[PDB]
Amino acid sequence: SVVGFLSQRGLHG
Amino acid sequence: MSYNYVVTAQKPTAVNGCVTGHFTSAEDLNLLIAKNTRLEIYVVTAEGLRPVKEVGMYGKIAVMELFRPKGESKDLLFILTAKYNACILEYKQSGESIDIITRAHGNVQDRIGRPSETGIIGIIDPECRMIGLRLYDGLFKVIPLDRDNKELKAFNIRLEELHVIDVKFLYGCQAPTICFVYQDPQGRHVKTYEVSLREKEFNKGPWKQENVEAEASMVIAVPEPFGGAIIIGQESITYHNGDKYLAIAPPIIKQSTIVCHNRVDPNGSRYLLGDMEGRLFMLLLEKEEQMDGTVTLKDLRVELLGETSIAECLTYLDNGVVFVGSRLGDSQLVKLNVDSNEQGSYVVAMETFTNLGPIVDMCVVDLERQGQGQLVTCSGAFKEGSLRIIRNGIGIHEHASIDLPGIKGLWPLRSDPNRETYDTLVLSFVGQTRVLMLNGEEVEETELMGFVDDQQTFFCGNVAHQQLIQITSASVRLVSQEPKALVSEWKEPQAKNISVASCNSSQVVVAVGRALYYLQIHPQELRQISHTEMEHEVACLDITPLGDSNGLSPLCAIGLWTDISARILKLPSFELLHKEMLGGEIIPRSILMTTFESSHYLLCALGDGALFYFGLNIETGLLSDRKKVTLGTQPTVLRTFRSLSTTNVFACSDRPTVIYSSNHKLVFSNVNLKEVNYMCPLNSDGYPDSLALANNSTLTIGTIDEIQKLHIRTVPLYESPRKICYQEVSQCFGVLSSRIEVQDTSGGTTALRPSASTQALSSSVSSSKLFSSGEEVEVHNLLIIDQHTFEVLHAHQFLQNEYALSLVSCKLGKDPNTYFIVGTAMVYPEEAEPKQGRIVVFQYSDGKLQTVAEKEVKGAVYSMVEFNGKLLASINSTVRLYEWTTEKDVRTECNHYNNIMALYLKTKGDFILVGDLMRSVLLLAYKPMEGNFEEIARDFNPNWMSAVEILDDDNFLGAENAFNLFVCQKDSAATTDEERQHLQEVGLFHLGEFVNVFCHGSLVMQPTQGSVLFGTVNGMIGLVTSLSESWYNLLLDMQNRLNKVIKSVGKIEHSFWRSFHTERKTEPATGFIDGDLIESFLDISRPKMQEVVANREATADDLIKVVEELTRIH
Repeated sequence: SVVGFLSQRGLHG
Repeated sequence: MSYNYVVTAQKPTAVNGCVTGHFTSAEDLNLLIAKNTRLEIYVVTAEGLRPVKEVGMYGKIAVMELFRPKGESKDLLFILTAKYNACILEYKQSGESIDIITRAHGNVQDRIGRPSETGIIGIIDPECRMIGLRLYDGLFKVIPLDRDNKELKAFNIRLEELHVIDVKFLYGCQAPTICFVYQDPQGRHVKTYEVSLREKEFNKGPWKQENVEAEASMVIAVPEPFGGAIIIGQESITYHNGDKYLAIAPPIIKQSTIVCHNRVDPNGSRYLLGDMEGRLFMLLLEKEEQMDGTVTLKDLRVELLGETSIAECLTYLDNGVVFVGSRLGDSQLVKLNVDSNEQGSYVVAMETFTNLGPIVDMCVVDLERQGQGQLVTCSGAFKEGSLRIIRNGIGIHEHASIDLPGIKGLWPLRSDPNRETYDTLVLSFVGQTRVLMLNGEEVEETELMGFVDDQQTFFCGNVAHQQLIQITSASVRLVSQEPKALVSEWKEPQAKNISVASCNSSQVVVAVGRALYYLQIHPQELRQISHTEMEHEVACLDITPLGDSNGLSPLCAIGLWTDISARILKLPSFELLHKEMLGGEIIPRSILMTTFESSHYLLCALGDGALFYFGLNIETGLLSDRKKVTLGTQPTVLRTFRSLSTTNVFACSDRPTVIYSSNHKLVFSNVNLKEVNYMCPLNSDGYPDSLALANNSTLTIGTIDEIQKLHIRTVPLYESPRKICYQEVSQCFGVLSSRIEVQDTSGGTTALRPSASTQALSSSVSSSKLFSSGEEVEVHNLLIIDQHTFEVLHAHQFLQNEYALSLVSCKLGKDPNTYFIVGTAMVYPEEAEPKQGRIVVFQYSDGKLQTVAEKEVKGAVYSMVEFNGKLLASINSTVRLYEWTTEKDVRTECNHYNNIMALYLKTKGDFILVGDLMRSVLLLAYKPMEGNFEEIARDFNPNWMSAVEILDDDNFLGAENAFNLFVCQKDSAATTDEERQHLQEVGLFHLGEFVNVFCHGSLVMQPTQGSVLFGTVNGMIGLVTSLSESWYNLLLDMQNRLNKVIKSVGKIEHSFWRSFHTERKTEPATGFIDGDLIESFLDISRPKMQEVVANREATADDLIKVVEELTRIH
């Protein structure tokens, strides 16, 4: 999901 | 012809890595903290962390190890950047100068190689023969270590295993032996090689390839007296070495993944373990013996210890203390104790370092509606989550306000020998003197015996021996607590006025011009001592018995007039030591001597606004450091105030300023006031720990905030904030939020801790029915935050499986209401991409959250700006422009479709829009035509954007996937049917940071145009301004001159650093300037500075001005 990646490619880990 | 300027405003605060060892001395314990491009070096102590050196680098630190080969006095530092700059540093203190030296360096990237899985890994063989590296799949670079190899020449070996998870060198190995876990089809396996460098291949590693678990991910390599390898999966942890295979499956850990580890005991019986959750483990290795035979291992276990911040980096130090590096939230210093406090937590926090975490979104706000902006940021993730308020300068809180158009001085005054408190404020005035008795907190002006009223007071300090002192123009008078009259009075033998005053709580030094007397406040009388005249007129004087001096004061200093100078002198003798012949035709208004903790200080203000401070010696008395300052445009007056434990020096100028303390240095921060003339500490019963401060007209009093150029306020969310608006008419913030939760035995979802959204004052939940048809999930809320108290006023919980992804606060259509709109989405792991979601309109009333209007949409609302009274909103791939009916509903007007996936949108007030996911960014007008969208232009590269902004009608900022910044404008070209449909990348730049947010704003004020701020995964807050071609060039040139002069740490090329860069393109930076670098200019010695010029005109110290007149841009 573009989500799972995309809201995490904030955290950055 | 694009020209911009970037500066750091806050260095990154996330801690990407951190190592311990002896890098300063063979005896000295150091903690190295790696941020992104900042290297922090502390010495651990009884207390904690003695900061010692802070270097930046021209790279993103990816690898960081300490190590020591044979015939080496102390540890050396290996550092590998993310653009593959290897280098080896050494700690070099030339007595007082500190330096980090580059022992070797070279760039180790390869033309081949697609960068692997788990990204870069560097490792070092214990015997220090070499450095092993994984950068690409299939290869394994090796940098052999020799006295030379000063250019870190390395060779790759080939690696059968195309997918390695983690790797370390093993201990107790004859030949350099690696050990690694890798995944192929089946599952994961653990393999070993030797590494012979002679023939450069591998050979066979000590033991058979075994299996490991599906999610084995960490590899620990146990030191000598045990050897072997520790392997960490989920729910399970194992040990391997030759034939030996020890394993455990403690349900305790199944709950979360281990993520970081750290040896405690050199021998390695104990190890720390970090957790996605914040949990801290002890991993124990139970030894076991036999006589003439070494030590096996019988078992191993896990013992929960408690809870840290979420740890990336984790490092045992001195006794039971542990540094805990966190990127998701605040890094902290932590004590492990033998016993568990309340709740069974063998863990106690000692210190706590502010990490602006991931800055996921942010915005500006003048809270106290002034003229400066504060900044408010969503930060952290999960429990570390939170909001942080950020304010430039040091502010003060005003109690009384007496407008006195004159006040030409002021000193304290108690009227009772007991209390530490004062009750009068005597104040030099427009050729007069008034007094101010207080009922405590109340204003009143009367009289005191032996203190002239028509004579202008020059001083008032608190002289011991039960007496009160008034130096006036004419006489240096004397009064008592006992007698309280004309106790004494010194008059100049000639009828000549006092020029400069200087009373100490025991001594007295006046000046009559070039004339210098000296008197003493001995029991109830003024006895005289020395006389000495000087070359020229006495400009200013100060005396304060420094450290080892009860009342009576050692040597001194004095500003003169015509020659323009300051000079070092003793006491009743008046003997000149050293002196500085400063320039100009303007004199020193102010000279000061001081102390802080570990030093004695001399400072000197001039009439222009600039300062020079230098370092004194209560013993020797010589020069120090020559580095003029900026400060006000008006004569600065220096006085000392009461604060914490290390009391400080306040600078009165038009630009009021404090002088605090850095590492052992001195902070130089703004104070948030209009203008300050004179100022002093205070304590009265009615105005305690206060400071007094006058201006053109007004006396004020109050306390003082933190220190730093930035003060930072924080509101723990306990969950993971996502977006943030400011509905000002409601005096509050709206915030998108998210907590995790787990499946139940009942099926439904619990939670795992109280959150900002569960502890909410009131609360709602979506009723809406637009849809029909262990285990973790997110639960999302809008939140309403009082802008004054920062309380979760209200909470709206969204649907089961809805993410709220966008948030705005605006007025719409004709409608006079200010709403809170929220784009959402129905997310599921089986869907690669959501096809359901909704826009929702909300209002905040008295304390009420009205669900005004929903609006189902066939995708995920990725973002949405208020347009021109209408509502613009990216839906999944479509870009749509909604209208508000007078019937209060959201209905379409038009939509653009030519998007791979619209993620970001912004608006050039007029009818101009912009943005995309994996393309670069487009440009769109709306048309008062048939009310249509027209796609003006785009940019054909392919940048996975993260953040977008508009600087002006032509200028488009972009941040993206690969820590690059870039700018676009549109072509000024004939044939406007292609040369127009395309817009060129006129600025490129590598920031080295991942940007989540741009916004217009600024932190300062009540050369450069515009001001956009940005926020990064790493804690960094930078700023982008626009420039004039000329200013560009003045600065471009000056970048190049400057680079030649500065020795870069890992001998890395600044321009290599800043070079736009992807996994398929590397251009040098055009049209960008880091002040970051330009600011370096100021840290340079005048020698190295003159150099920067051999050449409208060209000076030598002209630029030193320009460069200050820049810093002050944030």
